Amino acid sequence: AQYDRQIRLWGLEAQKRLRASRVLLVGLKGLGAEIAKNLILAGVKGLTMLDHEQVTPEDPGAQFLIRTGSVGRNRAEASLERAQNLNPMVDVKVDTEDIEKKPESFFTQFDAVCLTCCSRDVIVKVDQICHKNSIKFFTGDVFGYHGYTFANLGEHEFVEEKTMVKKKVVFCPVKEALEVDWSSEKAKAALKRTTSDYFLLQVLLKFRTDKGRDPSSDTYEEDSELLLQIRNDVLDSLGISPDLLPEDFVRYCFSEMAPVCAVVGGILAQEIVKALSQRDPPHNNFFFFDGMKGNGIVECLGPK
Amino acid sequence: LSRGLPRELAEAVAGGRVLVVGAGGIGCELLKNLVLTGFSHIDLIDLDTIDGRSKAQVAKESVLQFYPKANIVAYHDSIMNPDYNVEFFRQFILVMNALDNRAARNHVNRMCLAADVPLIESGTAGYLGQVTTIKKGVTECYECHPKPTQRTFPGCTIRNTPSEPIHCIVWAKYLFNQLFGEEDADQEVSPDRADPEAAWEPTEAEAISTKEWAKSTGYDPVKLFTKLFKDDIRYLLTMDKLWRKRKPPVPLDWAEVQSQLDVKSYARLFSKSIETLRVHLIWDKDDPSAMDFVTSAANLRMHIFSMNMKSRFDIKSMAGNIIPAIATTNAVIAGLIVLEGLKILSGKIDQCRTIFLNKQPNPRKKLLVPCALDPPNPNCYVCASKPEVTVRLNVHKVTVLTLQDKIVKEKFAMVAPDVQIEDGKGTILISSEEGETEANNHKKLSEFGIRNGSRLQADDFLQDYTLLINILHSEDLGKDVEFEVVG
Ligand SMILES: COC(=O)[C@H]1[C@H]2C=C[C@]([C@H](Cc3ccc(C)cc3)Nc3ccccc3)(O2)[C@H]1C(=O)OC
Ligand SMILES: [Mg+2]
Ligand SMILES: [Zn+2]
Repeated sequence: AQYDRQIRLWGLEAQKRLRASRVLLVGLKGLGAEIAKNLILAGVKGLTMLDHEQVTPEDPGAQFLIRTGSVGRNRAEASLERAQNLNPMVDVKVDTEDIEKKPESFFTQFDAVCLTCCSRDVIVKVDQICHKNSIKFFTGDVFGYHGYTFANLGEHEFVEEKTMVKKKVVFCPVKEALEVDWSSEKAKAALKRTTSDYFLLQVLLKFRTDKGRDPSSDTYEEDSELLLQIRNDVLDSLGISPDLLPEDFVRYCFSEMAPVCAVVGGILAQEIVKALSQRDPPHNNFFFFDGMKGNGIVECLGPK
Repeated sequence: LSRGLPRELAEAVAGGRVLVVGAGGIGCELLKNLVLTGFSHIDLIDLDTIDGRSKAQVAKESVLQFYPKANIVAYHDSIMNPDYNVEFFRQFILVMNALDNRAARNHVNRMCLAADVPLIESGTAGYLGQVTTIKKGVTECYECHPKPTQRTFPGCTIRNTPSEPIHCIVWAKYLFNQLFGEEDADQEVSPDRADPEAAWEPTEAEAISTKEWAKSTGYDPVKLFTKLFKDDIRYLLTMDKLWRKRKPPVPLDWAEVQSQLDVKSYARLFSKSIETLRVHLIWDKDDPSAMDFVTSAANLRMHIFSMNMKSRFDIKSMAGNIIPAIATTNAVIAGLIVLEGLKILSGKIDQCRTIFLNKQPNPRKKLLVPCALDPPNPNCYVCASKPEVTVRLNVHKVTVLTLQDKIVKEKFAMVAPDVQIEDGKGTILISSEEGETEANNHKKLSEFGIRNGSRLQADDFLQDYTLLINILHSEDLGKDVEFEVVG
């Protein structure tokens, strides 16, 4: 049982691996603020908050890390002082350049990358860069009562208790997870067991691609009509009945709600912690939250 | 829509007055979510009382630093104070609990039932958590089914700043797991220099484990009293930011406390249980050497941090559901609490659910599992119509004082009880008005004619609660049991 003690010493080392990990966080809006707070309190070595946008007059006056009346300055700069005060042992850097213009060498300094408020093209490109450098990749967003998290940990090994063993779990790229072939006979069966939040994510990603923005409460009339059109185009492109996503979805997917940010940000940050520490199994590979029904569903989409 | 919410719901949130009971636990995350969601009129109260100052007032000061335009009303008196009557609770459209003290949660449950105000209850236990809604006549209340006491605390409190008294019993139970059990990072007992409140700066020479220092030492009891009760305590004093408003601890010396519940004997018991355990692992609350190790190690730490120690029977009664906390679990639960509150403010109480937070997905891929709220338990002794219980005791040995303090106040969670006998004459046993029935406290129940089958009507007018108590006389039980509730 010599291999038994090799796992035990590697299990207690999980906290040291967490305290030595550096994380990149892109997007410091409602969801990113919660993720940053949870990671900084968790004790990671460093956290880099990257956001190219500035605080707009349409942003809510009450914000977590951004002091009231900061309209005009960078969102990551305004979030620095409050984020750093959460834990002095964590060095919190601030980056203002566009994530899409960063070189590949910029990401190598990080052990994990978490994207929020990014387009589909940026999500895929960064996940491909991270897989190219063996960097753990995460993404998430919130919209109305709904939220989601995605993880791509490649070939991930961890320690789990029975009474303690080591396992391996294989993740797939986000590109394959976002374009699933539903024409197989086995896929059509899993299609009945797949939560509609996955297709809600597809509709909103397509909205963010075309409009260059997320649905807004101010323009709820025009946005909800376009969302109803996009869900017909996207679900027809995948060979699926458009009625798999009910028509009333436009009423519960607008703006970012603070309670939804806390739920999704809590689940996402804990998945990053257990991945950096390589302790406990991670969710493979999607998590979908429905704030209206109280549902938190883990789906494995991509493989096969 | 307004920030994803309908116009009518955002108005109810802006004009709605809510009550948060408890500044600790999930309260910090809950206050953030309430303010960020748009709740302007928030009342905060806890269990402490002043003559800084109270926890609610201290928490209000930190809230206004994050958002100065918040309208926080902080109370410096305990929620158990009789001033917070039903009329007080009727001011709010929603009450959210952040306490873990069972007696206070039972009280708030009864106050919200009497005020017909929805009460959101919750709990945490590591990765696990749950949220539910309590509404009179619709759902089951907090006491429809008994539930264990939540003893889930962050590692920063157990290791660095343990506010008495359960935090030391947890530290003693963590100490048992590190030395004689499955060593875990969530149950470390060493000084937590990663605590963000500590702001630990390394020294010049700084440029280790608790079980390893006992492994090479051969589990020396006198060496384990050292390092753990004097060197770790003197290392806590090097973190100066921890001792600015709270009193700092004082180390214990073995060569002094032994040369001069009992104080100096618990140090002797600490060295006796280590020698027995090293000859023999899973912690068992019915084990002789295991409970003696926890009782001695906890009481030694309770004296280091300046507080009255506790007996062995009280340590055994506690230390049941000791689960280390996970900070993200509080953030998830606090978010669900406000989500359930939005449904209540929307007039859609039927859409409320009991939500379970699991560690891993269930057989149906659900990590967060909702379920329909259960109807009121017809056998609940609190929220049912004309509730009754049966108590088995010796009417010739039980005094009125024992009935008042241990049965009606402790077991049945009444704050200010009035107890009379259903004998036609309305004989008064116990009065909530001080200066009336103190002369009865020493008398046996049989001196008032209470015999087998006697019925006592216990009224708690603050809680708007009436309980009928059937007396079953029994001379068995044993010379250690004074009473027991049937069923
Ligand atoms: C000293 O701590 C406390 O008393 C608690 C209590 C008082 C303040 C506090 C805060 C409440 C809050 C209200 C509004 C906004 C916009 C943010 C936060 N929540 C919190 C939670 C997690 C990380 C940081 C802050 O809730 C919390 C704090 O400031 O933590 C250091
Ligand atoms: Mg009261
Ligand atoms: Zn009940």
